Amino acid sequence: EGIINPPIDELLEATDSKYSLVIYAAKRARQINAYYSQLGEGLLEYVGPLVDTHVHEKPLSIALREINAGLLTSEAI
Amino acid sequence: FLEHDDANRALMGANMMRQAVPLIKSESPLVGTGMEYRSAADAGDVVKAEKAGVVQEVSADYITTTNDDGTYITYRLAKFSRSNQGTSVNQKVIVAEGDRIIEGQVLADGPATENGEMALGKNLLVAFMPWEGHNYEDAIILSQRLVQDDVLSSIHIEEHEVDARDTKLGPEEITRDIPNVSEEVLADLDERGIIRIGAEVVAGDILVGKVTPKGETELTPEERLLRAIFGEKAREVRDTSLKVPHGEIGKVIGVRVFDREEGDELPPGVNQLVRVYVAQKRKITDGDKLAGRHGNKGVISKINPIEDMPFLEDGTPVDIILNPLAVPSRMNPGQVLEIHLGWLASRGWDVSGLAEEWAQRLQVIGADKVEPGTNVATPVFDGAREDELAGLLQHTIPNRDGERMVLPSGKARLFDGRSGEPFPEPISVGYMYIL
Amino acid sequence: LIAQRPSLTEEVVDEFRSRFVIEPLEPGFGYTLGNSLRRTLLSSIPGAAVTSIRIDGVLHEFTTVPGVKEDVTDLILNIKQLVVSSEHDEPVVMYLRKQGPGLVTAADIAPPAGVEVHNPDLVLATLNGKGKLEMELTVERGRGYVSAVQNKQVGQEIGRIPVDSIYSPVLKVTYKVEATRVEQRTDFDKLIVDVETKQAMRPRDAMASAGKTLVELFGLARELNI
Amino acid sequence: MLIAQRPSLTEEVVDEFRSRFVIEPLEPGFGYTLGNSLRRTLLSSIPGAAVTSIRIDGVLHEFTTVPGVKEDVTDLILNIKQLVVSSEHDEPVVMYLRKQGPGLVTAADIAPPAGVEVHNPDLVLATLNGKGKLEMELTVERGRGYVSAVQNKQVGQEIGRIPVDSIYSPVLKVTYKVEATRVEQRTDFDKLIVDVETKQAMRPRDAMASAGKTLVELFGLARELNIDAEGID
Amino acid sequence: HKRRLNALGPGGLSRERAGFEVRDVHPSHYGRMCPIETPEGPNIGLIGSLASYGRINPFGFIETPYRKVVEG
Amino acid sequence: VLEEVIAEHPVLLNRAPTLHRLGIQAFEPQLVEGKAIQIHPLVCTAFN
Amino acid sequence: VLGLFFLTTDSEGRSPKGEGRAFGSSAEAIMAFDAGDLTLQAKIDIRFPVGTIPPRGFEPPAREEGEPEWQQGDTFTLKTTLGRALFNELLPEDYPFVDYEVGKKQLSEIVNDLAERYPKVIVAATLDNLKAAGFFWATRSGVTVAISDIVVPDAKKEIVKGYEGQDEKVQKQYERGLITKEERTQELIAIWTKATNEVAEAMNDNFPKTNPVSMMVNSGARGNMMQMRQIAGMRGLVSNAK
RNA sequence: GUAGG
Repeated sequence: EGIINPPIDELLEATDSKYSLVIYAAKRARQINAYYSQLGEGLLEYVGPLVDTHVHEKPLSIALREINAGLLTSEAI
Repeated sequence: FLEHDDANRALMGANMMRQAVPLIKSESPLVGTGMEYRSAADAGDVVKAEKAGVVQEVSADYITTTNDDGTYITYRLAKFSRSNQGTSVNQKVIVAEGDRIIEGQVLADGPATENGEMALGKNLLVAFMPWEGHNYEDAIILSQRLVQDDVLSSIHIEEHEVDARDTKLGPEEITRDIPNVSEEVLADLDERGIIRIGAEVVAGDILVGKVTPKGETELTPEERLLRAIFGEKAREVRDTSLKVPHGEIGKVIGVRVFDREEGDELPPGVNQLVRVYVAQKRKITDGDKLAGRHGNKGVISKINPIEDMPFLEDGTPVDIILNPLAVPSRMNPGQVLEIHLGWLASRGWDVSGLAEEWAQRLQVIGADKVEPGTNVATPVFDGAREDELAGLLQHTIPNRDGERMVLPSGKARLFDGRSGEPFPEPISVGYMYIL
Repeated sequence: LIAQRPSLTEEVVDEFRSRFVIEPLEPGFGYTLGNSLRRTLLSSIPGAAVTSIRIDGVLHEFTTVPGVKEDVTDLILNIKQLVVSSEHDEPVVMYLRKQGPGLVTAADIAPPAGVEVHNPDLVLATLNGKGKLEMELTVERGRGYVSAVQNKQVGQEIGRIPVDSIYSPVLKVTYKVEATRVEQRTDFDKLIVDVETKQAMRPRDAMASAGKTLVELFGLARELNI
Repeated sequence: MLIAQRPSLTEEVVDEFRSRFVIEPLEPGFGYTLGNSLRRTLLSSIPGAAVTSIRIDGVLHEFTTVPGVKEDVTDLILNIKQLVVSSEHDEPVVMYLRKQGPGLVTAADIAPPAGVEVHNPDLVLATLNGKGKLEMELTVERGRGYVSAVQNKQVGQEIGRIPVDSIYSPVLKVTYKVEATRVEQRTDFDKLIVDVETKQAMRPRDAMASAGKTLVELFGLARELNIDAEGID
Repeated sequence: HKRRLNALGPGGLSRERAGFEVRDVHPSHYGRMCPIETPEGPNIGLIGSLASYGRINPFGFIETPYRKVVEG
Repeated sequence: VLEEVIAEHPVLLNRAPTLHRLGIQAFEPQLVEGKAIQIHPLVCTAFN
Repeated sequence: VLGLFFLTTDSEGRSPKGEGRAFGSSAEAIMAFDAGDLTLQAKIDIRFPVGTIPPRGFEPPAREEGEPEWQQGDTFTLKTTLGRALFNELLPEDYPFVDYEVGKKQLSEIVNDLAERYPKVIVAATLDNLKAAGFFWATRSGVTVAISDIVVPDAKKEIVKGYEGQDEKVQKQYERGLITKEERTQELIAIWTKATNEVAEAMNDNFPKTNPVSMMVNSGARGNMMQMRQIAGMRGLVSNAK
């Protein structure tokens, strides 16, 4: 229920950088936001929010919550 | 008490007295140098008589006087005329009907004046104590009694004008018939198209209805379809009416109209000019700046209810709270002295036959017997010493039940307002002039 | 150990100022009780006040009436502290009228049945021979202080102007505690509360109202559990 | 006139002795009166019982040492006042203790008399080295609030006996905080949060019920002046 | 505003022409220029109010009164 | 609706001199009456 | 910081009523404080339930027993003030005890330690608790400023008039031309520097530590002693123009 | 231009 709701230290350890974390969370939030703006064309490449969702919310909070739960992953090209 | 203050703080204090704003009702200082009267009379704002006669009729709009020679003079008092900076210039009337007059006597106050004596602010009760962190780093806490009694309230008048300019395509028209608007917005507008007097306005309202002669219109296909379906006509004239600016409220008090074809002359091209006044009464609220005479200034930070204020032993609340941490650091000890003397001016002092050094000095000066509420004058460098203040504190008149609420040290016991228990030690309290 | 329930007694020092004593309170208990009583006796009390007016031949509160030596804003400031007692829940109407040289006063006001003004000596303004004053007053009831802006309910009547109003009749309440004469280590305290209130109502009534509010709210705190 | 929304006390439990209680939105400026009065009354008004004097066999008041026990007298006074009792005799009563041999005498080794009970028996009281030699006798009496230890001449009557600080309040501490809330577009509403930490003897809610009844009586005392009505819900 | 003396203007000490020496007070500004009130902003000391008892000389200098003391 | 929407969205408060990188700091907003920002005392000394 | 310093202050900050007693735990301490017998500044014996890490320097000392005892994580009694107990309750439970004045430097030191050794959210929470407690106890402190709060030293007039006499003698011996003007100015500088230093020392000795100003200058809240010197002592040498 | 920072 706050910006600081997920403590930062756990996010940092998994990511290994203070900048890699922001880029990776931001990419995930972009994907979720575009999914919520799909409005029904139903592209298969897109995926939904793994963790439950509130009636009103911002995609970045959900993204950071997944990072803290650690269900996602990243791989630099 | 200028000698006590530092140089920098007196510099700031003098620089600030020029920025005060007049209030709805003014009151002269209980503690202050004796020169304010001259600096008020010599200033042009007051309205002083020029003959030594007798007043016959007194009314707010005008005062009529007659001299013994036979000359009848009637002075016009300005009411709510916008000042240069945008504040009211109201003038009150002092002289009664049958009172005599000597030449030069003040007959009416200007803005920020009372009985001809300068008054840029009001005299509040004040105590020095930190309070929950709402007065941290110079901030100020004060009762809601100020908001309730209009003690700190100021009128403000905004004037805005529009010109019915003529252009190449044709002349502009100020009229009630505005295009492409609802009927309700044009509710207060007169048939001529000028808003009525006394009709309250808000952001986005319409004051005067002006319409452009014409613009070259090349309507878009969507607009054409919508109009055809709805059966409306996109007429060439366009609305360019003056609206109240965003974030501005007020009640219209006056409107003035000048016309070309009439005898009045305007600059070339313009056919009509209309200027509208909107006047509101701003009360003291959160965020408004406040300051005293000794360079102590801060923004309001919280207007707590009347009961939450730490109330003195008899039950009087303290109207304003000031951080003490500022005083030794800022090196302006005078404000403290003033406060004690301020208290002394509120409840008068009786000193007769005491025979001490300060007692004799007061007796010879004449400042020996005083009733509550009477002002006191401490010239800038001939001001009262500390022995006199201490002696007077020791001999203040009993206010109630034959007791003195302030200790000889100059402090008093303050009960908490919220919790309810008394505070551990007495606190310093007294009256201070705030602008 | 010793069980002693609170007992109240009253005393009058002036007509509208009084002192009330509650002796057997516990240690460190007189101050809290007094502060609670003061806060509730100043915050919430029913009362009546004027809430909007209407001058003939005036469109805003900034203008000046002919015949008076005080403008409309000064008259608002003078009428704001007028104290009125009203029994009707719905709003009621008063009318002021004065002509000729003299001084308009609260005593001059025409009282409708069931509404009264309690400070007749108050002077509202003064008039000369040429002058004339005619005014309407809407009187309502409530508690506390309500601003003119919240009061304003009518855009259309340009002549009507709202005024901020202060319904509550209380002036100031101050409490003091002492040490009981009883020979105990607890050193029980005797609370004594001095209350002084405006001319609207007797303090006794106001304190009874305060008690009603406090007991209702404490019962609300109590009943819901168990 | 009527308050826009009525309050409603409710309970949150975090532990069997600690508890927190919230009042639903209340009129502006009414949180602090309630909070402070509730704190004070819970801390003092609620009655109870506890020891009032302790007596050690073969020890003088100036003699702070007690033979046969590794622990001193000061920590012993701390431990005994830390213990809780439950009595209703309304007059002084004597409780006894006589244990020997090495080991650890706890609050499970107590033998209260009729009408007096020790709710918790798990307090460790004294660790014994060598022969226990432990013999104590103390006095218990009901009381109100808190009374600091004060001399009562009993030392002259018996040198061993000394006063001990007594805690008749069944609650240990009360901490109340008021916080703002937003309701119907308006932020001038306050929620009172009272945190009661009492001991395991009494459930906190019962203590608050007793406190509320006491305050209700004490303020309904004011109604005797006259009858007036105030808008509620 | 009426009494203030301004050093800024045409053919005079401009804003950027200021130095440390001109701004500071001088032993001669006694009874002719109040040393306390001046704008506290960047233009510090380039504006100043006239003293309380000050008066103008026909040439343009400022005089101040002094009481005459003789033989103690 | 506004009170609903502002939350979980940071706003960067900033002071004019901004001598060092603590001049701009993010906060979680919160509605309040009046017309003056409210700031946390502890961070005040960092901005100067 | 004024509130915190008023909290963890050595005795004599007021009249230490009811000092020297032993209390079962902090809870009983606050109940006694509410009763009004105890004072926030008074050395008393306090127990602590399990989980309270003892002072850093208390690690070597321990209680007296014939069996191994680990007071790093169990019961132990200390001699301290009630305010010290409250202040330690503000800090996290894992943080060891502190039994000295906090002022401004020591508070900065413990804050640096917390920021070093703890995650961020805990640090923020403790900073907020410190803020609230400090504001409350600063309110309770009752510091003020009044006519009698600032008192000039009594010895000032005697010493300064003696130095005036010496200066007058040097002026007299200059009136005869025995000493040059430049040299006379040079020695006046020296003598008056001595005089102002001496009056500064006397003023420093006079003022107690319970005076409101001494509290807010010593604690590191706000102020420096030169401003106090020229508020209560003679301002002294002032640079002329240029 | 002049105020406030």
